[PDB]
Amino acid sequence: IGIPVFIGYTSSPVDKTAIKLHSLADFARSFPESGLMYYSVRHFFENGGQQAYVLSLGTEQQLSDFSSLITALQQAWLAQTIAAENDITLIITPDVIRFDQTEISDTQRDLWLQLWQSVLNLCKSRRGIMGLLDAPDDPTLAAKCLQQFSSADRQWGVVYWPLLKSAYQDNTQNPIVLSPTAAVAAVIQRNDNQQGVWTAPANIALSKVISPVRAYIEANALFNPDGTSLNLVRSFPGKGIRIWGCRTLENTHDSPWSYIQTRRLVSYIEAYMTQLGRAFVFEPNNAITWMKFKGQAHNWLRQLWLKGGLRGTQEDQAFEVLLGVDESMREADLRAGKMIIKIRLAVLIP
Amino acid sequence: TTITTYPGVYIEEDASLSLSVSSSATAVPVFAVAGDNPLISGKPYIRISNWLEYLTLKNEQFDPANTLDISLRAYFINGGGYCYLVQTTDLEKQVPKLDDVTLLVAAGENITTAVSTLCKPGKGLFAIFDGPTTELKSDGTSNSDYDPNPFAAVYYPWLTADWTTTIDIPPSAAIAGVYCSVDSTRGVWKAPANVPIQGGLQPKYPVTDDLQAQYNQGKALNMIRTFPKSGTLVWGARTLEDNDNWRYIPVRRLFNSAERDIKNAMSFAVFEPNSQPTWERVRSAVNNYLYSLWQQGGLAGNKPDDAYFVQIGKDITMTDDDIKQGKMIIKIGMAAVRPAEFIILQFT
Amino acid sequence: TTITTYPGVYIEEDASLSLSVSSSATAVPVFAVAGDNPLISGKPYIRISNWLEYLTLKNEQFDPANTLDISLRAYFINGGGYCYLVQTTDLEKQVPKLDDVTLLVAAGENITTAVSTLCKPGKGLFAIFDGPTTELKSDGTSNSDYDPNPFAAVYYPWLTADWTTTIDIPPSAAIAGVYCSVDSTRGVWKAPANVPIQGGLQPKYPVTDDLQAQYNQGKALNMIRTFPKSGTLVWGARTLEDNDNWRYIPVRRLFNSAERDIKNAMSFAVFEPNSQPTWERVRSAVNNYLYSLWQQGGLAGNKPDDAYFVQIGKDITMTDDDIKQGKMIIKIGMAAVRPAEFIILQFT
Amino acid sequence: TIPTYPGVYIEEDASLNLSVNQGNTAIPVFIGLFSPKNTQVTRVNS
Amino acid sequence: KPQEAYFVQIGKDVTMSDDDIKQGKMIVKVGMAAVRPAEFIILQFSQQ
Amino acid sequence: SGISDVAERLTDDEQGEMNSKGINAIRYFSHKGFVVWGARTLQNDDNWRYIP
Repeated sequence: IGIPVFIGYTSSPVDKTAIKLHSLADFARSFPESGLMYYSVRHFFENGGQQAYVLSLGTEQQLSDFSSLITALQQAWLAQTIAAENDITLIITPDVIRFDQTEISDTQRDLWLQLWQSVLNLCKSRRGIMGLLDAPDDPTLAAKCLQQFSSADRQWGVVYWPLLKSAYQDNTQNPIVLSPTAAVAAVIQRNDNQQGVWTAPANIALSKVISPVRAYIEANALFNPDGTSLNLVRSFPGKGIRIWGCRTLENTHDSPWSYIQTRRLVSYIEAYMTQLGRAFVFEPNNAITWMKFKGQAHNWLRQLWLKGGLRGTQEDQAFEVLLGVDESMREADLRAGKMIIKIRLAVLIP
Repeated sequence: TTITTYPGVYIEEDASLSLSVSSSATAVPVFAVAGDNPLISGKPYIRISNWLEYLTLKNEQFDPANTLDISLRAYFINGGGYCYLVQTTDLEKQVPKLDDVTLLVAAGENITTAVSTLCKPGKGLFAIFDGPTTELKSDGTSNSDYDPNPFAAVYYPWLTADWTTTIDIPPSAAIAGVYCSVDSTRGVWKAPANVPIQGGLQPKYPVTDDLQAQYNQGKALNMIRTFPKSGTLVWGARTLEDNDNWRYIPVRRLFNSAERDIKNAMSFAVFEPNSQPTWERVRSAVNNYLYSLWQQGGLAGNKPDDAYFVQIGKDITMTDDDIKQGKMIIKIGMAAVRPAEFIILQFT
Repeated sequence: TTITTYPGVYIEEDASLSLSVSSSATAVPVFAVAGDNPLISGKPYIRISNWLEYLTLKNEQFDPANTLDISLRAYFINGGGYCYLVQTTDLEKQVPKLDDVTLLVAAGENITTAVSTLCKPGKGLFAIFDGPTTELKSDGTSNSDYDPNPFAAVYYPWLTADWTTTIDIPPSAAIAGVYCSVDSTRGVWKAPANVPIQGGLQPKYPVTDDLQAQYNQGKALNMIRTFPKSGTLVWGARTLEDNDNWRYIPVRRLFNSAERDIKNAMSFAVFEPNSQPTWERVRSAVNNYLYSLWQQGGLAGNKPDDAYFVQIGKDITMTDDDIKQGKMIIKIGMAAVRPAEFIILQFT
Repeated sequence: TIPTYPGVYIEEDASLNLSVNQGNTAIPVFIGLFSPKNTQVTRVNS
Repeated sequence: KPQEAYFVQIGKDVTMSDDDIKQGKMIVKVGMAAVRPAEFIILQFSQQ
Repeated sequence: SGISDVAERLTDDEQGEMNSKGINAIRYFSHKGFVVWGARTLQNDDNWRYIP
């Protein structure tokens, strides 16, 4: 399941390694209260979040500027830590709120793109890691950034907009503005447990949110049918705060990665197959091994199909596994010592 | 081709291209703005998504004396979407820079030079003109000023409303809104005629049945007329070219959308290998798009092979020297459906 | 011939010549510019790829009183591509130095001397002249000044437009644009006549049906006329030579492009061995190119051997003494398609 | 056309298609002493 | 079919001769028809 | 990937001039971003014309 990690500056300095948190008591046991990322951590737990990680670049007081934050995110030790720590799946950086939106010039537009690229670089340490991104406050700059972003890692990026305000208050009576990334991350954990990974985390109610920091009408231009669209957090009349949108940063309309559930579902299937494949690393490459591998994979996929995870009326259209001296390799491949398994899948559409 | 170099488990993901055609928006207009207008001065273009948004960009109340305001509210009251504002002298530069632009709207000023240098085959643009402001001359020679361009249409007469005081609304502003409403409801192949004007607008002059019959040939003028039982309707859907290929607006606009859609889809298969597997994928993608059009009724024919054909191959469309020179050639035929402009009833 | 000198594996690649004919652009013009023009002064030539670029090269706004501006804007409004500006006195020097040039345009000044020394058989060039500026005299002798060159054509009369104030556009400027549009759409073999003038231009003097009939023989004048139902059209596609070989512009221009394309291809086999294997490849390359022209409709014939033939061999085109002197001789025949200038209908 | 840059090119079939359509065969012209209201051959519909 | 995509030739009388074998030469002929990219896409639309 | 901008923007007309000479261009397209537009070597014969 998706285990998010929080990256930001923390009032209490700690080492360069992450920590394991299962409840707010453990968070308090390690960290002092009051702070932007602590409030979001509370928001994540209060929405139904079970467990998450926290990583600190430095102390809360050493915030300098946008370029300093990006440069700090580019340090090598962060990539190694998340790569080493296996069960991390989602990456959250709520500290981008602390910086004002002074102007809409090219200087600000480029910085937002590099933050997205730097996060996506951290997501490439291991396969299957999602990055949750933020957008500039006004729709004009966000639309400009969406169209002008150029990267080959658009598949792994999900962006949410606008910022959110919650009932939490500081010593002064001002509503705390929080990024919606913390809220959805709790929803994904709830969706993964109650409904599974293959269920889209959209059309679902949030909790303890007063109102979006901006309105609905101004967000019409951000969504786009073909590609480079956003995901909207939108209030509803008589239905509460809702999450409206489940699309990633993928551009091409034909790609199966255009939805967050499909890309995560494939990665979830990929992780299990890698785990199963490790038991066959040096097995004899003959018919007995092929039948054993085919049987286990077929049974697990059939189990997933009966939960509605795969699009199909019979088994054949749902999935197909090929493994043998033919239809998957040749005799020259056996002497090379490599085994080739081909798996075909049919994902759902929301 | 993964290089196996250490013992372990390797992961592959299919990267072969998946090709399909997606329908775009076929009603995005561009309005011409005079030079002296302060809103457009000092900027390349302005994108307006709502009538209230235009007022937000402005700082005054609604003005019935300026052509820009009445044209914009006439366009929005008839339905539509976002539109661009470009200076007349800058049309030749900004229009090619905007790939989403589909329609060019005169909006009450001379844009003849811009149309001739922009609306050309393969460009995907279409133009809407404004008819003469005076009485329609009886003998039918009030068409000489217009150039017989098959990518343009002229509408007559200018419209007036209750809020209008001394300047009449150019017809092209309202007609552009009608194009989007018809396209969204019935489709691009549907004729943008025999439909009401939603703004409660009235033509400045009445047009008799025989007078329209005089101007419905050659460089025709599509007419906005009032009918006793149907109110105000748009009558006539002819272009400025009278040949059988491009006599009607829907036929010309349908090809514009089909070319634009396939061209955008084909840009994802430019540097792909030029062999049989690629030809199978491009043929399937185009066949599905044309099959969808025939299902909706945009193409005429009892069976799909009577409505369209797609040819591509090593000996069908290109030769051996073409492949060695990096050319892939696709031939596409289409049988567009045409409006039933005249209905003839004969009894025995 | 690898020399085997050490035990091992030797790698070579086949280096026998591969020959193919590629189609080159057939509508690149060169414009003549008066000596006093400041833009051309001090430079050998200027290459302009767009109308906006020409204004960028200039520093003033559009001037309707200078012949260069009106000629260039009329050329681009009719379609076309990049063009070169050369001084009239430097045409004999700069033109042979540019191998991409196809058309020589007078652009409203005397360039007769340049044509007589440049447009010669095998050079691949063609010229467009300007007709007399006065009334076409009735007796038919207002043509003595022109030299009967089969590589030139004359167009009458000069054109006028709304933006023109006191100087009329030379016809050759607009016609040069028509050549590019026709070549791109139909092909170099199709007559650049019976096609509209896209710029909204008007002929300065009307030409009656009888008057054209007087000047359509010998050193013919191609006439631009206005028709009641089709607007302004280009009427006439005759050169200045009235023999059956080169009477029509398309026949002369098709051979000009065919020679240029084959000549460029044969530059890859200048010093190749003069034996049977080379003759096989040259004949195959030329046969494929000519077969492509016949398929597109550029050559007339029921079967390929009725449309063209290629001969090269030891006893077919060259002798033993020809080979020993380093001569390879290829004879090429072509049946060009001619226009249907007169259509005669007989009823019974 | 002659490709010059990589990309997608669009060609439209400009070859002629022919169709002969019947026209009016009964429009007369009247020559005589008439008194027009405004001061050439004039068309009259009814 | 494979005959149109590639071909390999090696043999006593098809690729070498008696003298080459006596001199220690072994000649192999390999031919491949590589696939070229589609640098230009040309769409021809007609009203058929 | 991971880029800010190209040194000089190019048009279709300009690239067509270069593509004949064998210079591969880096173009920017709004729908796609920065892409590589060109796969030709420095030799312009039928055999060795394309990089693949």
